[PDB]
Amino acid sequence: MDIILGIRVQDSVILASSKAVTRGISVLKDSDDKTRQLSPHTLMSFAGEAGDTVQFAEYIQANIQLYSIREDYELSPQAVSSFVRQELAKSIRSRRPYQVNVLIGGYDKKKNKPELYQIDYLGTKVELPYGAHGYSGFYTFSLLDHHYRPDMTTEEGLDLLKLCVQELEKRMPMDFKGVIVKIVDKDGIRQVDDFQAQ
Amino acid sequence: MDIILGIRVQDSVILASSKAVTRGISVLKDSDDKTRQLSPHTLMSFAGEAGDTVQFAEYIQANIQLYSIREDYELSPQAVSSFVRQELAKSIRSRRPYQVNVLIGGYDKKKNKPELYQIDYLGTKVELPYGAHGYSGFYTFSLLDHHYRPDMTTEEGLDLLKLCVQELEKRMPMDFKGVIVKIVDKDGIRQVDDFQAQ
Amino acid sequence: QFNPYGDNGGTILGIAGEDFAVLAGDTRNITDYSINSRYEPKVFDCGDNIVMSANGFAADGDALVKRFKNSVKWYHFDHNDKKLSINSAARNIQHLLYGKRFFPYYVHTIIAGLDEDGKGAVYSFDPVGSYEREQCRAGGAAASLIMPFLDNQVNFKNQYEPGTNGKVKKPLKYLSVEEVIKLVRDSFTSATERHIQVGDGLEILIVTKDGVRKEFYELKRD
Amino acid sequence: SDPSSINGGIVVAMTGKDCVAIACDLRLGSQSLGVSNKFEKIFHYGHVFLGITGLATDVTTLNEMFRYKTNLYKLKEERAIEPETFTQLVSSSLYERRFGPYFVGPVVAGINSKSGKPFIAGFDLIGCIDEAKDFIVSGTASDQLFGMCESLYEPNLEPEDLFETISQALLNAADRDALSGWGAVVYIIKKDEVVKRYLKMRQD
Amino acid sequence: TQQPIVTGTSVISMKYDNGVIIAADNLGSYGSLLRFNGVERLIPVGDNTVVGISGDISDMQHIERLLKDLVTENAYDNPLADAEEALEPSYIFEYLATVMYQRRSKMNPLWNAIIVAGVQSNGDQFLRYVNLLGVTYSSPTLATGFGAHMANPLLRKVVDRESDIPKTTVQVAEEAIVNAMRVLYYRDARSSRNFSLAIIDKNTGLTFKKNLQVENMKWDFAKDIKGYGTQKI
Amino acid sequence: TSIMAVTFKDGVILGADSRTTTGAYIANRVTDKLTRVHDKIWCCRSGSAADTQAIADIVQYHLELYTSQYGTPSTETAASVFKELCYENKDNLTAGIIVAGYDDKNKGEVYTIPLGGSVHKLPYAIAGSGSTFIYGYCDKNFRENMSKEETVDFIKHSLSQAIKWDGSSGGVIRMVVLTAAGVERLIFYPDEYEQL
Amino acid sequence: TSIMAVTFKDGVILGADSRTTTGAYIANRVTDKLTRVHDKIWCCRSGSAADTQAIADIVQYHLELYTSQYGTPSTETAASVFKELCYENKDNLTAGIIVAGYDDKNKGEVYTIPLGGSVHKLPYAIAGSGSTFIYGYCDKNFRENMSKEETVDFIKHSLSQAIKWDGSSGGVIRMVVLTAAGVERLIFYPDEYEQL
Amino acid sequence: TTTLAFRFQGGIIVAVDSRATAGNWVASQTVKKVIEINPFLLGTMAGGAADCQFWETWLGSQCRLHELREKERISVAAASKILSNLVYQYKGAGLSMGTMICGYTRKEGPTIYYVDSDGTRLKGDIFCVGSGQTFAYGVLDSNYKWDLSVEDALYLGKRSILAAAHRDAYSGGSVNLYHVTEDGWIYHGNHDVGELFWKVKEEEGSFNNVIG
Amino acid sequence: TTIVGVKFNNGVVIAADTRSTQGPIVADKNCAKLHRISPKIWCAGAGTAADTEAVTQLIGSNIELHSLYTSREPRVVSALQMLKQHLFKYQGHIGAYLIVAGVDPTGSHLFSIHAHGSTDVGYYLSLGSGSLAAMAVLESHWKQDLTKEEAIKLASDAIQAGIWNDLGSGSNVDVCVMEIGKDAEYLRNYLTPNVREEKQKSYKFPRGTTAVLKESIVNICD
Ligand SMILES: [Mg+2]
Ligand SMILES: [Mg+2]
Ligand SMILES: [Mg+2]
Ligand SMILES: [Mg+2]
Ligand SMILES: [Mg+2]
Ligand SMILES: [Mg+2]
Ligand SMILES: [Mg+2]
Ligand SMILES: [Mg+2]
Repeated sequence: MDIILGIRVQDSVILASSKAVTRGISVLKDSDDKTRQLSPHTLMSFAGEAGDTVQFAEYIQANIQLYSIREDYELSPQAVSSFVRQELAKSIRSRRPYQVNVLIGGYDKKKNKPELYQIDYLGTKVELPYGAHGYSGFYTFSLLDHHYRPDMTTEEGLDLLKLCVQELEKRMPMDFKGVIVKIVDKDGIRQVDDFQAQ
Repeated sequence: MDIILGIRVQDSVILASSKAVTRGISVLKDSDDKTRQLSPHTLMSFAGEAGDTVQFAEYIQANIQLYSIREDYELSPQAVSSFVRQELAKSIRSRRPYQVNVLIGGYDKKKNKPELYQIDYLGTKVELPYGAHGYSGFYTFSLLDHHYRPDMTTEEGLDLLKLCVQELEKRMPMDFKGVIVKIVDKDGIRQVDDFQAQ
Repeated sequence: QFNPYGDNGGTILGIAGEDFAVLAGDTRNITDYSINSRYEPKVFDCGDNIVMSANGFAADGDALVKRFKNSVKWYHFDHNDKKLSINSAARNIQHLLYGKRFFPYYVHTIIAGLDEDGKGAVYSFDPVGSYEREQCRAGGAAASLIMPFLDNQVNFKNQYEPGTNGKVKKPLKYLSVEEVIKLVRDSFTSATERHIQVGDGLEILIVTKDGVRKEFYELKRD
Repeated sequence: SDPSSINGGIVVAMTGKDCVAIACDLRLGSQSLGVSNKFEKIFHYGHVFLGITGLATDVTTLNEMFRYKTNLYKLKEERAIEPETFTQLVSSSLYERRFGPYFVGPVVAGINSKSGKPFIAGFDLIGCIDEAKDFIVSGTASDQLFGMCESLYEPNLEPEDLFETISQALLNAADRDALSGWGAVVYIIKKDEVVKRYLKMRQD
Repeated sequence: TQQPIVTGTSVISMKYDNGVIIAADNLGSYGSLLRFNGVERLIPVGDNTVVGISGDISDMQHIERLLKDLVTENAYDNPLADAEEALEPSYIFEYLATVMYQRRSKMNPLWNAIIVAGVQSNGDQFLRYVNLLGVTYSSPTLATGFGAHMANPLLRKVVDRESDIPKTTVQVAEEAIVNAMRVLYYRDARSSRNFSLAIIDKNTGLTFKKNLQVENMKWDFAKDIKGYGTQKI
Repeated sequence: TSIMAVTFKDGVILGADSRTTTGAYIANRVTDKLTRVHDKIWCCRSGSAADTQAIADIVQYHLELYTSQYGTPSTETAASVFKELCYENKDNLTAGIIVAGYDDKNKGEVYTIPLGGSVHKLPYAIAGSGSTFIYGYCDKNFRENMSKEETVDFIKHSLSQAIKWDGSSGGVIRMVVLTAAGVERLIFYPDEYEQL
Repeated sequence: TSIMAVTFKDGVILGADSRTTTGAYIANRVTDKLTRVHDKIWCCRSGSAADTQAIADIVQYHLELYTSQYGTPSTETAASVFKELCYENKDNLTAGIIVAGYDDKNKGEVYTIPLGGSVHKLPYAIAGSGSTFIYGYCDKNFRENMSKEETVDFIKHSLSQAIKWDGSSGGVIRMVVLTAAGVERLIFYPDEYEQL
Repeated sequence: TTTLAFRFQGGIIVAVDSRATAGNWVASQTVKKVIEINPFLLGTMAGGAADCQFWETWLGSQCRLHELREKERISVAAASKILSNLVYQYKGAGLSMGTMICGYTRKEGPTIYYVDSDGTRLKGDIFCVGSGQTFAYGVLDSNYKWDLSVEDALYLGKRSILAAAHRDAYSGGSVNLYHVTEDGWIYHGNHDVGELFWKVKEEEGSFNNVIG
Repeated sequence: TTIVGVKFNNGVVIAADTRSTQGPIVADKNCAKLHRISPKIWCAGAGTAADTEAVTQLIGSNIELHSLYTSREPRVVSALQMLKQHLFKYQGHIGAYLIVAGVDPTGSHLFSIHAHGSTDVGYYLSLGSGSLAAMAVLESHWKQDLTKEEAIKLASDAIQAGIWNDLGSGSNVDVCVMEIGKDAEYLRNYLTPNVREEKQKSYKFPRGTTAVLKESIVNICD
């Protein structure tokens, strides 16, 4: 599976997603973005089954974008996420379930705090300081549990991700060709184009 | 599986082997040597099932060493390989077969020529200019077939090897943690400690 | 469990000449080691200067052929008696076959006739619709025996001109209906010798501007 | 999984007027991967040729086994083994392993040095002998070969002609086989002499 | 998607210069138990067709019902019901074939093998087979189940090719069919001694013989057989 | 297969059909299922033709030797041998056998060795596929110490029924009479038993 | 289960044992396997008790309605209903039923609808696991146009046999007589049928 | 089967082999693995022949409908998402296909989308699909430069196939070349691999291990 | 395969077709299925050919020895008993189905052995895929007390039954007559009805047509 990590510092949420797409025996692409901007202050990263992955993401995007238009308002990350959990929780008991896992990081402009949500394909949702899906947790949680602090700056977190990405590249068998990182803060969503070296 | 590559230039036989040992979910070691020196002018690299792999190579080694003593002579690579083929061809129909594949590179002091042999866990033996086992062939053969030339210098071969390794790191899904390269020529067996950058 | 499918053997062969085409097929119909009939045609005239054969599981072959023949009927209806061109016929069949992509017609069908320029034409299909226009194509049990031969005697593969050290390919002269038929017959006798399913009779349908002509020959009965 | 379809390869043998021919392709592969284009499947013990197709390790083994056997035979009998004799040897050698066979398909070809009568024969993986005077085929493209043979073959061909015939047979049949090709070798065997030729063919 | 229960075995038949003959025993077997002895398996349809059916009986009984309705329904608003617009063997066949092919295409087959034997209004003999898969074929002789393996070889000795049909008398054909039926009693464990035969001739019309028995059986030799090898007495 | 052995006043009779099938095909319609293991000890064979033929051949041998060394063997002993073979090799055998014999002190005796390899001594016994159908008929019409004539009929009736109903049975009815006076071979044809 | 229906001079009689088992346990030993689907049309039920009880219930109704609109139903009609249900739903049923009825024009009539849903009219029929054992006894001792007394006995014997051999049958023997004169219920205990 | 499509200066190069097999049996050496959707869009064949041939021909239709509705050339992105979304509707049914939807429009420039029966749609610069992919990738990766000329690029694709046709048993027959430009695509022949291997070997000097 | 054994008034005859098939392919269009166990004891086999040959030769050999050791002509019941005890030993794995016939001091005999080791005796028997077509004929024309000529015809026709009606049989008929007072006569190809017709063309290639890369002389001698 792909790597999906997220860490919410004090003023923002940083998400890192592997850049590799493997189909069978070969690596097709080494520059994939496994994330969609739900609203200008919420982002969602995703990992799972080939097609379900993008399809679900895009469906969620569209629906959040529509709410934004109909109401001239941006749902809170919390809202956006309860919406997603429900959609997933609906699919587990369908004809053919979307096999998708996602991380939702958003800055709640109303509370003025960053938020990270972790939801798996079963509709299990949880709010955390840092999180990941699949095995990514296994390698990094020990590091996160150790160095994480609520009052971390955007820069402190980026380094913790770096240290985490390092462990993954050391102990994980598959080459995920690196990660794309993005930060969600009060001013929006930006892509830290400096995570190949920072 | 692991990578095992060999290419015999005009005056030697270069063998490159992945340095990684994976056990389930984690990479245990990033500096393994998947080869044994059979005689001072014959080297054998190997890849396959966990224990079988070493257990088989060591056995072959001991048996080739004993002959060198009993006879005060060094078997020709050809001889060394036929012996190995026969040992494999025997295990395929045993109680529990050695799931092992090996390449045998040797410099035939008598003929004054380099020699590379490819033999699979089944006892399928074949002699070639370059060869590999597992999936390694699929990515590199196209390159070898294109650039290989019988009159290559040891240096030309090492570059061609490099290129091959590059392709593998580019399109192959698992991280094999690089390779260890050895050259077998008239003066013996030396380890090109410069293949991380050359 | 019930198995909706079966195999009735048989072998067909379509060859397209410069200005004609043939669709030949043996006549034997079998089930396992028994001969169901020594004479049950399998290459039919569908009207519109089009011959077709659906070889494999006879039921499916039957149904398909019926649906197509019928498709021709309606085409004339919904399009003021317009002749169905072989290529149009072809695309149609793709649709017929593919319509059953999840419970396929276990058959390998071929059809032959003349295209709009008056040049011979043969088309062949996947049991699910994949299709292509072809020079010659055998289908069924003995396909594997007849194809290589045709590759050699028709497309002159591997044959080169004497004295050129193998650097000049034999010239691609084009065959006459009479010559093609020899090759067909041979293809079938040879097949009859080495394949148990093939035998009994060979029925050939020859398509030309003058219409559709049938020839029949007997084959060994063991 | 079918050991007889892993390495690929075909062999064919035909008889003519005072001669026999036996050819084989050269590909050695592992499923789809071509691995070597220099794997001859024809061997000889004196004036008897054995072509073997099938699982390559077994092809190798058997070859090794028959040399050994034909060698001792020569020492004890003080003469070279004959086609007919070798044949029974191969058969009995294969049935020996009736319940854990060598996955191969042998073809014998040669001319009895005393009688001069050309001879070829073939077997299935357990010794079932096939003795026909026309031709014998074995390998992944057996069906193909039969087709070609049954059509191209005619009795009493002169060495020069048999050659062409067998080459063509082999060549076109191989072209319809995925696991075969990458080169071909043909032996034209006569009482006194034996000529070996490599054929030019598609390398795909 | 079913599994037959009570079943009927072979139905043999062949065509001769002026018509067709078809025959079938009268057994309904429940596996290995020869349960029902009074089962007619030849179903005459009109004065020119007989449908012989083997396989599952409940399914055959259904095909019966279906055939009757075919007749009834053909009479409707048909002033020529017993003449130019009466059921031809060919119509009946096609109906049947179609049904069979549909039931299989819906995976709920009519577990049967049927032979439609009859003579068309213009004189042509008609003989055609269809089974639970919608497979259909025609030939001078036709037989289902064991009859196919045993009966056809015998019957084909009389009519090997089309040209032989016009050279065959009813006497001959009938004799053949009867002998075949005898063979099957010998070799088929599910056969029965009593059978039914029907001839559809282009002149005499339909003749339907009921309650025939296999006779002229060779069994005397069974006395000179003792042991299975070395036993002398 | 339908087989039975009935003991009567003068001894015992063994009867059986003559049909051996491989599926619904009648491989052999004139099979002899009445096997001599000794002069006056015969057995009826039901099950794998191969398994039983072999077992028989072996008992026949064990008994020949018994004889050479210790004289004529009892039926009880013939049985014990069969049992031994059937029981000890139960895992690899499909055979149900009836052993019937005649002796001067014991008159006639009948033993049935069912699938598990057990042995049961009985007044008469029936076995084979067709036996299912005649348990009723047999348990009804059987009386002890019958005459040869009576016994012959009882066997001829029971078995014609069994042949009627079971398709795995048919052909002719064979019998073997074991009495002091000797051994008699009887054969009844379909033309006779079919209509009774 | 052992059940049979025998037509005689004055009509028909249906009989059955009274044991329903789940494995080797006798769930109910006094079951009643004789079901009334109409005044003079009864049936014998073998197979899944759930499947047959239902089918009966449905036929009974179908017939009650038939009656209301068109008068007393013939037995062949009661059977056509059974068949219809049994055949149309073969996939989901394990029921074997024998229908027996009385009519003034047709006297007694017996129909057996075996597992596949086919129908067969016969002089008498037997079914149930216990049936296998008495095919012989029955095909022998049955005569057409017998008296009520003779028929009762024939039925009482066949079933006692079936009960004897088959473990799945037992209890008491129940019979139901259907004649012009009415409907009679007969019951025979183990202390009587066991020693005949 | 081996099919590649790569993007560059002069446009897009699509090259495919032409072999179809049924087990070890070579059914045809003359299959068209490039489905000509319409004069501007190219689709490749891999997986199920029917599935590709059919659904891409259909794609050809849907695009036409769109160009009538909106009077504007359908974008490759759009062209591919249709196929893609269709394919995703049947996910689980057993469709087998992996293809590149190639096109060169004003708005997008040259574009290649990989779409497969699993519902994957991806935009990339180089893609190879089929049993012979790894072999073509090997050649492509090392000789691929954006600044390539149309002539060289054609060759590169042609060769990459050659590579795969040699080693992979399930690929071969002949190579078909296509250059996609903004004014549409141009076919660059069918080249029989037999004749091509000898020529390339002789000229280039590669495949030295092979005798000839 | 179709093999029959027919006993006559003073001997026994056995015959068989001559087609060997690997799946649906005629491998040997004329193999022999009539084996000699001893001069006057022959058997015909069907099933795994290699097995019928092996079990044949093996027993024949052991039979040749028992004779020499006992200075007595071989006996059929011995061949029987030996085959049956060996086949039985191998629980069915030696797929040999045989009809063993032959004359010896005690008279003529005809038996059949099934691969599991069971034997049967009769005046006429048959085995193989053609088993039923052949038995059909035997069950129609056999009678007690056939002359040597009637039996040959009979056994001959029966094989024809299988040849024409069984895909698993074909080519020719082999017969072997074992008459009591005389020597056994093996009639190879007593009947030859399936001859391939003259091909419609000559595929004799013109010399030099093939492309050669390298030529060389192989050394045979030492
Ligand atoms: Mg048109
Ligand atoms: Mg044939
Ligand atoms: Mg035949
Ligand atoms: Mg083969
Ligand atoms: Mg090839
Ligand atoms: Mg290739
Ligand atoms: Mg019977
Ligand atoms: Mg009880």
